[PDB]
Amino acid sequence: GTRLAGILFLLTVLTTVLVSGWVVLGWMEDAQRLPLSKLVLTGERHYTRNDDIRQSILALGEPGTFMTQDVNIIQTQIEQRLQHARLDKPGARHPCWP
Amino acid sequence: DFQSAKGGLGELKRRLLFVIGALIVFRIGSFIPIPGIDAAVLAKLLEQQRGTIIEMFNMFSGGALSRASIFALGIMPYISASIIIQLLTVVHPTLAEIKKEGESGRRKISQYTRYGTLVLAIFQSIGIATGLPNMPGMQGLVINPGFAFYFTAVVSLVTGTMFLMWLGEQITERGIGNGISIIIFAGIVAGLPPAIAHTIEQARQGDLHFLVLLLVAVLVFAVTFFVVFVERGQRRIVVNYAKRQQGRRVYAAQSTHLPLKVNMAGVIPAIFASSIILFPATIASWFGGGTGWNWLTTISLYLQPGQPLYVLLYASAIIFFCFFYTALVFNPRETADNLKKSGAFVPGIRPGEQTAKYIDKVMTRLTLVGALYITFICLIPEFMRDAMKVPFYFGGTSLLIVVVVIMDFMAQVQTLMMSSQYESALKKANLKGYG
Amino acid sequence: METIAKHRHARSSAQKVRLVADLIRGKKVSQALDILTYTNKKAAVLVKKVLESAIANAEHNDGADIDDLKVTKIFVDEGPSMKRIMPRAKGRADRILKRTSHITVVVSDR
Amino acid sequence: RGLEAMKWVVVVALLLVAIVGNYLYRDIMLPLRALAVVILIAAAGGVALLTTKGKATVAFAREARTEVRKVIWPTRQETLHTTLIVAAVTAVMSLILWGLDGILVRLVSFITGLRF
Amino acid sequence: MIREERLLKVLRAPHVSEKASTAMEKSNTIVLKVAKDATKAEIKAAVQKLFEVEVEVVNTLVVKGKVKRHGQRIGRRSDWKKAYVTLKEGQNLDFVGGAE
Amino acid sequence: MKAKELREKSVEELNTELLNLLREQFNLRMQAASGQLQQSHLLKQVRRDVARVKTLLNEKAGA
RNA sequence: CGAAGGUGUGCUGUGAGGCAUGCUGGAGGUAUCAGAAGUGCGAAUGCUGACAUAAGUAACGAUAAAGCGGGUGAAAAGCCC
Ligand SMILES: CCCCCC/C=C/CCCCCCCCCC(=O)O[C@@H](COC(=O)CCCCCCCCCCCCCCC)COP(=O)(O)OC[C@H](O)CO
Ligand SMILES: CCCCCC/C=C/CCCCCCCCCC(=O)O[C@H](COC(=O)CCCCCCCCCCCCCCC)COP(=O)(O)OC[C@H](O)CO
Ligand SMILES: CCCCCC/C=C\CCCCCCCCCC(=O)O[C@@H](COC(=O)CCCCCCCCCCCCCCC)COP(=O)(O)OC[C@H](O)CO
Ligand SMILES: CCCCCC/C=C\CCCCCCCCCC(=O)O[C@H](COC(=O)CCCCCCCCCCCCCCC)COP(=O)(O)OC[C@H](O)CO
Ligand SMILES: CCCCCCCCCCCCCCCCCC(=O)O[C@@H](COC(=O)CCCCCCCCCCCCCCC)COP(=O)(O)OCCN
Ligand SMILES: CCCCCCCCCCCCCCCCCC(=O)O[C@@H](COC(=O)CCCCCCCCCCCCCCC)COP(=O)(O)OCCN
Ligand SMILES: CCCCCCCCCCCCCCCCCC(=O)O[C@@H](COC(=O)CCCCCCCCCCCCCCC)COP(=O)(O)OCCN
Ligand SMILES: CCCCCCCCCCCCCCCCCC(=O)O[C@@H](COC(=O)CCCCCCCCCCCCCCC)COP(=O)(O)OCCN
Ligand SMILES: CCCCCCCCCCCCCCCCCC(=O)O[C@@H](COC(=O)CCCCCCCCCCCCCCC)COP(=O)(O)OCCN
Ligand SMILES: CCCCCCCCCCCCCCCCCC(=O)O[C@@H](COC(=O)CCCCCCCCCCCCCCC)COP(=O)(O)OCCN
Ligand SMILES: CCCCCCCCCCCCCCCCCC(=O)O[C@@H](COC(=O)CCCCCCCCCCCCCCC)COP(=O)(O)OCCN
Ligand SMILES: CCCCCCCCCCCCCCCCCC(=O)O[C@H](COC(=O)CCCCCCCCCCCCCCC)COP(=O)(O)OCCN
Repeated sequence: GTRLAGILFLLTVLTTVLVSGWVVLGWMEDAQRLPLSKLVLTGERHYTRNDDIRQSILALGEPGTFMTQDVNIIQTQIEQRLQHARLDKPGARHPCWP
Repeated sequence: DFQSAKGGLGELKRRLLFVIGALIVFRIGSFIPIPGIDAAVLAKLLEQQRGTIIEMFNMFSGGALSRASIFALGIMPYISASIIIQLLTVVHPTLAEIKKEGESGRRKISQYTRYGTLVLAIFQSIGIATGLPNMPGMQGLVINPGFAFYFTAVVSLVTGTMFLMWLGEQITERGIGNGISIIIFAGIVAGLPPAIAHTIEQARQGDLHFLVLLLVAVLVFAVTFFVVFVERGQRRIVVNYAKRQQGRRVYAAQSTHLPLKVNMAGVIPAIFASSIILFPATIASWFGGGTGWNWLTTISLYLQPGQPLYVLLYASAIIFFCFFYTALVFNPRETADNLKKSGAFVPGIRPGEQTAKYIDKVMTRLTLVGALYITFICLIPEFMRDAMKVPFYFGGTSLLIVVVVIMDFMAQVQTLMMSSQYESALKKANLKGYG
Repeated sequence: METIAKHRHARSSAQKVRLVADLIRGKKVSQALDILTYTNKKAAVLVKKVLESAIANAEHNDGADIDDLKVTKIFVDEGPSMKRIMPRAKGRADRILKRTSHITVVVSDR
Repeated sequence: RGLEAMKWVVVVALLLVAIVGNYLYRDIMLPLRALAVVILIAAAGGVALLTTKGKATVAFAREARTEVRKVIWPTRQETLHTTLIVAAVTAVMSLILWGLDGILVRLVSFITGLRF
Repeated sequence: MIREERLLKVLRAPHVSEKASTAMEKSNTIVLKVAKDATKAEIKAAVQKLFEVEVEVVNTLVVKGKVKRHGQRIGRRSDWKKAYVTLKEGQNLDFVGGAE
Repeated sequence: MKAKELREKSVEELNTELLNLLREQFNLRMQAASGQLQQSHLLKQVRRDVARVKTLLNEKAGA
């Protein structure tokens, strides 16, 4: 079947896939072993937040290709004819009757 | 555009229903917690700006098991919808529900392809929704007519998406691609970042508001210039017209023959650039050892483990992928040969084979218009003006997506306002086959 | 009326077309024109096209009724005689006329 | 004429003056262990191209000029200007959207995530 | 010199299209419309001095034109000559041949 | 036309017409005849310009 | 606000003809009196063009017979296979 179609799936998948694979690891890593509660203050926030934590990465377009073409020149059935005059009358007759 | 041709009787009283009942489509995604409410059209946490921090990678929009990003779940549902519309029409006269039935067949295949794509939409929510109630996202309470959790978590997330999906394959009577993508544009734009439009820090360029708004208007502009073909045949010059008379005198002038011609090169993807730059810098750095991304905040450049090496490799590949692939098995140009027997007399007829090694090398060497389209719209948030560590100084997937509907408005109206098509000059020519 | 159709300037023996004009005159449409499509001569299937065109003009465009349409008058008038030669014999040639007709159908109301 | 060659003119002006200046920029003229060998490398590459001039290496022009030059030619032929006027009604719309949105998303968030 | 510019005025159009003129450039030879010069020697020396093409046997053939059978007076297309110039080196990819 | 002819000089003009004909018209007329650079206005010029130079030579031995 | 011409009609003069008028026609035409003509046609085995007549008649060009099945096409005894 079409191979272009196969690529189309591959590209879309690939761009998303690299982000997702990376993302699960991605956090900021480090395996810190917890200073525990020895008073101090805990927790953090940011100003606003970018939604709740669920995967959204999004894509796609079209089957592609564009075309333009020209059309002109059609349709004639037309005549044109000629003729000319003539003359001819041969001999080969002897008119006597015996 | 939005159209109606919905199943059951009438189609002009389905138009009446359509606008009113679009309120109902918005309502059930937003509210009613029985088939879920989260993550399809409804944000559960107010306002906008990054929620993952402490990485260069997190500037792009990052993540941390699944990701902090605005709604439109997974990646699987919408992407496969247009692909299997294309795939079944071209490859399969057998085990397909159309053989291509015209405009009627465009809407027909979309219905069936929705079922074929529903299975794909399942898959991601299996992983997401077992992790989800142990972190943000948990609704307010789901009553649950079920008594399970195994299918129950999966179902709630999918259904919200499904409502939007159904209507989206209904509008596809006039059946072109870049349809799916528009529905998908809306969700990401609506949530992502105008609260401060470009984060300020009292620096060279980040010091004023509404900077981002200016940038978007050029990005559409490129896509609308894109549809222009490339043209130029042998073509000669126009010298003659002719009149109707019963004796003739002169006919023929301009004639256009297609070997195929450039159909545009960069076509199809709509978020492509942003992810390419991102991956090989990251994987070397800190899924390995090393460091290197975008850094600094000045016009000292940086931007050195990404940008133009992203282009060469990927760019070249994708554009040739268009030309080459299809050419081997099932291609526009097949179309040209049929449609131009009526061409005959002057530009050539039977020869050896029409075109040869000429068309081959042509599409190959080219590559330049593939560079132009791909680089110009994406370079804009990649460099911007500096190298700052606030958003839009590498990555720009947000501004790639939006452009698609914007283009539509002038193009689509011209086709709509008449029962259009073109051509009429033949009836199938009589065959003289010899030699 | 405005529902008519006619033909002009085509080669054909005009006398033979004349015979089948009379045959179907005043006998309405598609109930005596079915004769033509099942009988001798190519003159039959030549006037048939002129008939079903007048009918199609009393249907589409002007009018809308073809069961209230009768082929009132149908005839055919002598067309051009397009001069040509046959080299007859003995260096003497004699003119062949290429007979032509102007088929005239005039449908009106039934 | 200009269809049989292009690149040569712009090379010469830069070559005569630029090379010396390139070392200086951003306050370096000093050995960090030596440097100044940078002048030799800059000169050396220009030599190579110049002495191989006939159809000169990199892209070349024996037969390879016809390849690139005539897939460039039809593509840039078409009129940019005609498109441009039509386009600029879609452009102005786009701008509006990307400031608009924030209010609507915030509104729906409040009245969800709470159910009795 | 060996010849003037008016003995290098000998080409006004090639032939590079359709049967036995695309086929007989790919498979063999090269073919071009050679005005109406009526020489073979100066056409060999044309592709020496201009271009840099090397040739084998140069073949000359008169083309008597072809009918335009709708009259007015005489009609018909004008005379010209076709020549199979024949490559021995060059291997040109159309609209290349040499020029320094 | 006017000033063109008048500023011509024997030694000069001789070598200028060689350029005109060959590799400014030679290329042009071949390209144009195959539709690969067919621009009709360029054909009209060059042709009716190279002519001029030769005129002066047989008239008065250049300007 | 309808000429000449064409085509119907009425009237009138011994006649050659004239006048009026409807219609068609879409522009020019001309009282009166005098002068001057390539000045009036049915025939010349007249001349030229057109269209008849015989007649839907003779003939359809070799007595080296063709038949069938698919194909194309609006239609195949004749073409292609
Ligand atoms: C979003 C939409 C998708 C986009 C991406 C993919 C696009 C692909 C491009 C085009 C579509 C191609 C459709 C091909 C359909 C037919 C497949 C086929 O033919 O599969 C065969 C192999 O099956 C088997 O491996 C059965 C066991 C299979 C095990 C799993 C491996 C599957 C491999 C699939 C390869 C697909 C790509 C290549 C397609 C040519 C069937 O068995 P056979 O005995 O060989 O049949 C012989 C005769 O044909 C029928 O008697
Ligand atoms: C021919 C095509 C060229 C394309 C690229 C052109 C890039 C132009 C650069 C900048 C735009 C103009 C800037 C105007 C002056 C601004 C102030 C200034 O001069 O800034 C400097 C810019 O240096 C810098 O670009 C240092 C880095 C300069 C690198 C230049 C590299 C050129 C490479 C060309 C390679 C061949 C390309 C051939 C293409 C055909 C220093 O950087 P700042 O961050 O300010 O550091 C802070 C200051 O020390 C104190 O304030
Ligand atoms: C040309 C050779 C053949 C012909 C001449 C032969 C001459 C005789 C041969 C040899 C001479 C004896 C051996 C000399 C060895 C010199 C080694 C040397 O001195 O190498 C220096 C770097 O040279 C550098 O070209 C550093 C380069 C940095 C990257 C440059 C990237 C390209 C820039 C553009 C180049 C030109 C492009 C345009 C060309 C037309 C070492 O740099 P340091 O001072 O340590 O500072 C480095 C750090 O900043 C601090 O550690
Ligand atoms: C001393 C050395 C100094 C070096 C630095 C110099 C810097 C300034 C110089 C140059 C900058 C560009 C100025 C000219 C812009 C012209 C745009 C234009 O006019 O573009 C036209 C096309 O439209 C198009 O691109 C439509 C789009 C045109 C506008 C694009 C505007 C983009 C602006 C981006 C700005 C970003 C700033 C940072 C934001 C954070 C050009 O058409 P033509 O080729 O004429 O037509 C050809 C004919 O059809 C066929 O023959
Ligand atoms: C998630 C994405 C899934 C889809 C990926 C793309 C799918 C492309 C579609 C089809 C690929 C080929 C299927 C088998 C074809 C068998 C028949 C055939 O023609 O085989 C040819 C050999 O196969 C090919 O040529 C296939 C070429 C394209 C392959 C593209 C890669 C597919 C796999 C990609 C996996 C991911 C790679 C990731 C890398 C980082 C024969 O060689 P030939 O064409 O030269 O003809 C010889 C006789 N004259
Ligand atoms: C019945 C047939 C139909 C249903 C089939 C369902 C099952 C198969 C379907 C899909 C495969 C899903 C992925 C399986 C491999 C990866 C997950 C894994 O290895 O999980 C283990 C490891 O899990 C982890 O380390 C957490 C992260 C898991 C996801 C990792 C995704 C990596 C994606 C890489 C993409 C690379 C792309 C490269 C090209 C750009 C679980 O360990 P555990 O048993 O101790 O459970 C711990 C639970 N917290
Ligand atoms: C968007 C505006 C608001 C719309 C409101 C709709 C109200 C009902 C009106 C119309 C019915 C739905 C029309 C669209 C159907 C699209 C899918 C389709 O074509 O379905 C089948 C055809 O459907 C029809 O012809 C129309 C529906 C048949 C009759 C249904 C009767 C029961 C209706 C119950 C409505 C309950 C509403 C309750 C609201 C609270 C064919 O299926 P297939 O061949 O593609 O695939 C086979 C299955 N995999
Ligand atoms: C981007 C964000 C993250 C996304 C998600 C990332 C991926 C998910 C993360 C982590 C989870 C990874 C899961 C990996 C696959 C786990 C598969 C599993 O659990 O398999 C077990 C599943 O076990 C079962 O389900 C038990 C069997 C149930 C059978 C039910 C049907 C029986 C019907 C029989 C009918 C009669 C016979 C019919 C014969 C045809 C069996 O494993 P094992 O014991 O063989 O392995 C031992 C060595 N480690
Ligand atoms: C063959 C490597 C290909 C790398 C391609 C991406 C390059 C991006 C460019 C710049 C950003 C990354 C800079 C990395 C600097 C590395 C500095 C270094 O050598 O770090 C350590 C070594 O780092 C590495 O070896 C790099 C990481 C290796 C694992 C990941 C390999 C990814 C290969 C990707 C191939 C596909 C690329 C596709 C590009 C289109 C030093 O060793 P160590 O002290 O950690 O002790 C040894 C290890 N325990
Ligand atoms: C997109 C597809 C293609 C992917 C693969 C592309 C590969 C391109 C190859 C080379 C370009 C490398 C660009 C990245 C350079 C990263 C430099 C960097 O990260 O520098 C940091 C140090 O990183 C390292 O040491 C590891 C990475 C080194 C990469 C190679 C740098 C070469 C620089 C010139 C060396 C000249 C040696 C002269 C010897 C006398 C600086 O650390 P800092 O704390 O001072 O600054 C803040 C954090 N950036
Ligand atoms: C991008 C690859 C695409 C491949 C596509 C498939 C294969 C097709 C086959 C061949 C095409 C190969 C790509 C050609 C792209 C176009 C190149 C081009 O047009 O170059 C022009 C310009 O060429 C140049 O400017 C060449 C310059 C070479 C010297 C560079 C000096 C500066 C170096 C800076 C430092 C770099 C240091 C890197 C290492 C640290 C040619 O000029 P022209 O019109 O006059 O043509 C006749 C040339 N004799
Ligand atoms: C089985 C009885 C309970 C559920 C009845 C259906 C409720 C439909 C309402 C809303 C859909 C969203 C909530 C679904 C909750 C989870 C249901 C579930 O997981 O059912 C499973 C059984 O599901 C199946 O057997 C079928 C699964 C595939 C089809 C699911 C279709 C759901 C929607 C049907 C709508 C029909 C009417 C539409 C027009 C008004 C497991 O059974 P259980 O919940 O009773 O737990 C006991 C075992 N641990």
